[PDB]
Parts: sequence; C-alpha cells; structure tokens
Amino acid sequence: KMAFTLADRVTEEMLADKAALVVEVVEENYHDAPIVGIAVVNEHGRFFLRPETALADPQFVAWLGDETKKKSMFDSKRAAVALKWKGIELCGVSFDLLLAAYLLDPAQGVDDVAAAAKMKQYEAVRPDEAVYGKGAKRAVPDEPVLAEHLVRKAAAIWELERPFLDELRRNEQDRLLVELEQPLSSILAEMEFAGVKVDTKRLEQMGKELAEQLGTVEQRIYELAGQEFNINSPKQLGVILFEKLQLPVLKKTKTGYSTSADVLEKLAPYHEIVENILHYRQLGKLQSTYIEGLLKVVRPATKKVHTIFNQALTQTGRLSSTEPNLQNIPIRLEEGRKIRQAFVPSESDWLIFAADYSQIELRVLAHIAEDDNLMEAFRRDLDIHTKTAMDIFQVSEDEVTPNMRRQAKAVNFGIVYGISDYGLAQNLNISRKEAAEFIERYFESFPGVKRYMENIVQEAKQKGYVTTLLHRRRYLPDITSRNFNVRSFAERMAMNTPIQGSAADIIKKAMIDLNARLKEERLQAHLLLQVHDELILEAPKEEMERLCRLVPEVMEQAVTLRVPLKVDYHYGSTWYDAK
DNA sequence: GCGATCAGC
DNA sequence: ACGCTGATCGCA
Ligand SMILES: Nc1nc2c(ncn2[C@H]2C[C@H](O)[C@@H](COP(=O)(O)OP(=O)(O)OP(=O)(O)O)O2)c(=O)[nH]1
Ligand SMILES: [Ca+2]
Repeated sequence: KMAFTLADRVTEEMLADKAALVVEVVEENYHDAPIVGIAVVNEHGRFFLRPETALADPQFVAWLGDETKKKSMFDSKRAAVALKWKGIELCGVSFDLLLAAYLLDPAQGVDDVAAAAKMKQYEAVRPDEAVYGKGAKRAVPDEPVLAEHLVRKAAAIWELERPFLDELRRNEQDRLLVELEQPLSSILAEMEFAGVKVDTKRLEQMGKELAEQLGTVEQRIYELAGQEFNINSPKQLGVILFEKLQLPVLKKTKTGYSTSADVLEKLAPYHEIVENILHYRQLGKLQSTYIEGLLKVVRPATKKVHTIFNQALTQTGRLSSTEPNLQNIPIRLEEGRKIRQAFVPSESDWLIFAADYSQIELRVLAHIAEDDNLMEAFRRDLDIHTKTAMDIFQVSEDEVTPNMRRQAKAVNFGIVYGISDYGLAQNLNISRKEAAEFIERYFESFPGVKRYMENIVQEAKQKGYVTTLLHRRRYLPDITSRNFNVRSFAERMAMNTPIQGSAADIIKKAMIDLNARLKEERLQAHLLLQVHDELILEAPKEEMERLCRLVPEVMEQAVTLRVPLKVDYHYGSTWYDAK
C-alpha cells in the first residue's frame, strides 16, 4: 500500500546526498542490540535493506559516515550508538524528528514516528507498538510487514521535516534544534558508547559487608519491636508502629499510615525503633539499587556500564539517565558515597575530573528576574546557601555543616518556587508563623524575585506557555484551570521551568563548546557523564593541569549573564576522589 | 502496573 | 501545601 524496492544489494541511487534514514533497533536498551532492518527514502525512491548486507557493503558504510550526505531521522542517537556497537560511524544527521517534536511540545510524550506525525496530521504510518506488540508478545514481524513499516516511517520523516522546521522557526527554536540539541545528541552517543568503568571487586565486597550489617540491624529492629515481622511490609510496619507501639499518626497515604523518612525522623523522640528502620532502609537501598542493580548491568568483559541519556523526556529540558541511572549515585551519607569509589578511569594512569556550576539556578534567577540584591550577591561571590543556613540555624559561617547547607538549599529553592508557610514549617520543624515571617523577610530582601514570580505567572496565562533563555518551551494549559489545586501546580511550573530549563540550556551549550575545545587542543580527555549542572570526564593524568584551566573556563563562558557563572572542580583516581 | 519511598540535581 | 527525575518492591 506504499511502494518500495525490497533490495538485495546496495545501489548508487540509494546513496544520494539527502535521505530519510531508518536504522531500526527494537530493544528498548539499544546498547549492543540488533539492527533489524534499514530503510532509505530519497529523491530516487524508497528502499528497504537487510542489515547483514547493507552494513557489510563498503559503499553504504562510507555513505553512513560521510558528513556531507545528509540524513533525516527519528532518534538518531539510538541509531548512532547501535551502529557504534557494530563498528560503524554515522555522520551527517541534519534533522532529528524526535528532538524537533520534543522542542515543539515536550508534553506530547512522543516516543515514535507515528506520534510525531500525528502532530502535523500525517497518519500514513503505524505506531511501533502496533507493529511489534507488547511485553511477552513483543516480536519482530515477518519481513514484508517489517519492511513496509520502516519504509512508512522513513516516508513520514521525509514529509515532516519541512512542517516541523517551519513551526520551530516560528517559535524561535530552529537554532535550538540545529545548533544545540542535534550536536548534543552526537556527544551523548559518544558518552554512552564509551561507558564508565566499574571496579566490580570493590562493589562485590561492599555488598557482602552490607549484607552482614543488614542482618545486625534487622535483628535489632525485631528486638525493639518485641517481635519479628516483615520490615518491608507497610501493613505490618504500620501495625507495629501505629497500633502495637501506639506511636502518633502524623500522616496517612491513600492506603494507610505513612512511614516516609520525614515522618520517621519526627518520631525519633518517641521510640528508638524508627531510627533503626531508617538505617535499615538506607542499607537496603544501597544493596538493591547500587550494588546488585549496578552489577546486573555491568558488561562483564569490559567492566563498563553504559547508561542511556534520554534527551527527549523531561518537561524542562533536562536529561534523564536510565539502566543504570548514573545521575543519582549516592553522595550525601558517608557509607553511600563510598559506592563512588567503584567508578574508575577506563585506562591506567588516567583520572576522573568533575566540574559543577555553583548555585546555578539562583544565578540564572538573578539574571532573569534582574533582582538588584540577588545580582549584587553573586557579583560579590556570596554563597547564598551558606548565608541562608547561617540565618536559619542561627550560627556563624564557620559552624555551617554539610547537612545544614543542604537543608538551606531546600529552603532557598523552596521559597523561590512557591513553598507555603506550612511546607516550610514542616521542613524546618519550626512553627508555621515563624515560617511565614521568614518567607516575608526573604521577599523583602529579594523583591525583584517576587515581582518576577508574579509576572511570569501572568505571562504564562496570557501566552499559554513559558520559555527558557535559549527558547525552550512548555505549555501550561492548567494555569487557567478553575480548580485551585490544579491551577496552583501550574503556577509553580511557570515559576520553576524557565529557571531549571535555562540552566539545562546552559550546560548543554557548555558540553558542545567543551568538546570543540578538547578537539582543538588535541586532548585525549573526554566526557563520561552529565549530572544536570555537573560534567564528569576522564583523561590521562598528564592532561589534568591543562583541564583545570580549560574546563571551568569553557563552562563559565558558555553564556554571558548579568552575573558571573562560577565552576567548582576536582579530580582524582576514582569518582569518589574527584570532590 | 501503580504508589510509596528514596537516591540524585 | 517548592521543581525535575529513575529504581525498587509490596500490594491497604
Ligand atoms: N526546586 C528544587 N530544585 C533543586 C533542589 N536541589 C537542587 N535543585 C536544582 C536547583 C539547583 O540549583 C540545581 C543544582 O543543584 P545543586 O545541588 O548542585 O545546588 P546548587 O548548584 O544550587 O549549589 P552548589 O553546587 O552546592 O553551590 O539543581 C531542590 O531541593 N528543589
Ligand atoms: Ca551545583
């Protein structure tokens, strides 16, 4: 019902200088995953190619790797990484329909070509789920069915580039696609393929020690409980805490008693068992998610873990990281932080180098809000988190601990993103009127921040969306909802998205600038991870001194704001040591 | 499969 | 009743 050549060999007319290209990888995790078929649509026709022939054809491989032969694709990072695992380089991607759809409207949740095509009233293509099936029934269909699907997806991409580019241009997002997200996709593909090396001997020994400590704590909980029970069972735990031990009920869930850590911490004066339950959970969290989970995904022959950075998922323009998530490796408690000792350089005599933007969203907010006092604070290189901790806990600078500062951090961001007196009082364990007067004092010091938050909510109502500094967009239909609670969540999104999203814009530009600089200096150093406002690299030890000057400078100069950007950086023989 | 929970930013 | 996430696991 769509014509195409089911080709047995590659021909010259398949190798035009512009084409839509589909390199199909069906497995969710595309690392070392099979390529099940290829389609090309260009000015000369539509073609389906079997990968075992196309990817062993030297002319097709050369075409793939020629940056002057332009390809339009959907999720080009998936194809590039899968091809890297086949020993093949993909260059010349000039249009990525996934990233274009994501910029136009992140809320569509576009996960396949059919979903993107629907945005422009193109429906001559099926959803991938309809072709491949779900769950245990998922399967590559018969070749004529597969080939037509890949050809229809390629035809859709061929047709849709122009209407997507037109709307991107109207939104002031066409350079955001072509000069930011598409170049970033290639950099992320390199990062994911490189992977991070793991010291599995250390992780395994940590897991054995964790298991013993878990037993010791488990028994102590049984003794304090007077009985043995399933500590992981909410119904049993709730019974033990709030029926057998008769502890106060401070909070309920939709199905029973809450036992979240904030509740447990508040019950510490009443019974020693609650702090043991906290210790028990934290140990089990390390064991399940970061020892066992990481060992499950390490590639045994190389001892590398290969995350996938989802570039078209979050509603603010951040990345997310999956299987494993390398953006939430423990750091705040000392026993958890030691997991980072298992993240090592991939070569001998290389080291890990980490750099982080200082107080990034507050600096962005100062610029965007043009708050005279907040701008002056960063022009003085003040630490606003430390300043707030001094005021909260009524201490001097010298006596601010790592945990007090992390708590003042939640107060700072809470207040500028709409926390209520109730929420603030519940976080600082202070009276509600003390919380409300602190918030009032806060906005007396930063009245330009308060004005900005009022103005941006009105702007979201008037336009229907908010934007970031590099013109990322988020629609907020609920901002005019009649329901107070629905409308309120949308107002806090209007407050937060331009700030968090602009910080996401800045680090993405920094990554592109950094790679260009590393190439220009002919350095072996390369990116391994991004953690929202942090970049992690590895490099030969002989490159560290040059990197200490290079990397902070590129990051600091990525954009020019009304306040300085500041970068903290460290290096060491493991990720643990790079701080 | 979902919701609570908790690890990060 | 600040925002943005992903993984685990019991299921009231
Ligand atoms: N709404 C909200 N955003 C947060 C929170 N924690 C972190 N973020 C966002 C905003 C932060 O500026 C950004 C980077 O987080 P960091 O932990 O690195 O803190 P920040 O850069 O502000 O300070 P620092 O690096 O310690 O000088 O991530 C939070 O509790 N609430
Ligand atoms: Ca930071």
